[PDB]
Amino acid sequence: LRVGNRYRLGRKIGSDIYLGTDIAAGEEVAIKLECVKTKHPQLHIESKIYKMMQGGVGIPTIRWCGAEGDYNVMVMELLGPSLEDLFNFCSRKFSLKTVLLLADQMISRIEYIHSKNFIHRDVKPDNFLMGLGKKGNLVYIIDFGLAKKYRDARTHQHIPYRENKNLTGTARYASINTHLGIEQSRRDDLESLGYVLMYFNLGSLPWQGLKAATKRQKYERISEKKMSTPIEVLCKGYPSEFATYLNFCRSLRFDDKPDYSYLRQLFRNLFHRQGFSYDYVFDWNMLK
Amino acid sequence: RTPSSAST
Ligand SMILES: Nc1ncnc2c1ncn2[C@@H]1O[C@H](COP(=O)(O)OP(=O)(O)CP(=O)(O)O)[C@@H](O)[C@H]1O
Ligand code: NA
Repeated sequence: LRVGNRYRLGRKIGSDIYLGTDIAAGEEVAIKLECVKTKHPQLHIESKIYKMMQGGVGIPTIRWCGAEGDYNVMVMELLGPSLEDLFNFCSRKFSLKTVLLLADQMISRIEYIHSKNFIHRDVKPDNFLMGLGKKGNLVYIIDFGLAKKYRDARTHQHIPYRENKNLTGTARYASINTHLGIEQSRRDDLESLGYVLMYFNLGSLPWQGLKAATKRQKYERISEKKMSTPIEVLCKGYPSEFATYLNFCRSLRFDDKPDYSYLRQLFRNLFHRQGFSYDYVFDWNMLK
Repeated sequence: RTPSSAST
């Protein structure tokens, strides 16, 4: 089918997102469709966030937005596989060098979003995608469905402290503050990334596959296990920088501006002591 | 996908 004059719809690449072509440019694109009648319209919200983010390194380009018969349509830059996909392809083991390469760009992406007055609130390996082609060394961040302003765009007034807030994003990677029902802020995006980096180190987190009767009884088991696992037990056998990173995130006050620069430099100093080069040669680049 | 790993 057509869309927006110059785009041809292909088959799904997940759920919804479809392969497309920009017929005029001769370039593959991704096309997100949302039925107009859908109960909870969010595409149009996601599109306005992507629009504020444009110009950002590792933010997908939104090429076209509009409605076509029964669907809202967002046409975007086509991105490669997620960090979770690549992790499965690498037998759920990343080398220390790959974790550090990823950590450097992922902290940068989060800082960029925060600089545009948003928190993501869904930091997980599935929401970072590698670029394709000339962008194949670039980590992108996607899925701004759960993102919100943490400060007024004009005054940079932070959102107020509030409690009794329900779990927003993913149980496995959520901050302890999120489990306690505290309003998410910049610190929580960075604390989740910390869990993601130790997930890549370990192959799983120690609060994965907890038996529970319900979804609720289960978030409660994950909450308890997380709060009862010291950062030095989580990070045992791995460079201290992973523990230092998480202790820093956990020490941040609700409206604190993180020292992104300090956190990046922690990992760069580790990277340099290991004698690694920033050559973007990830583990998956070695697959024959 | 596991619900512990699902966006909510
Ligand atoms: N611009 C893009 N280029 C390539 N792949 C993309 C893409 N945008 C999204 N994807 C892929 O399409 C799938 C769905 O994307 P989306 O961000 O909407 O997931 P989602 O919000 O529905 C959570 P879930 O995947 O668990 O249902 C994901 O697997 C993602 O990797
Ligand atoms: Na590469």
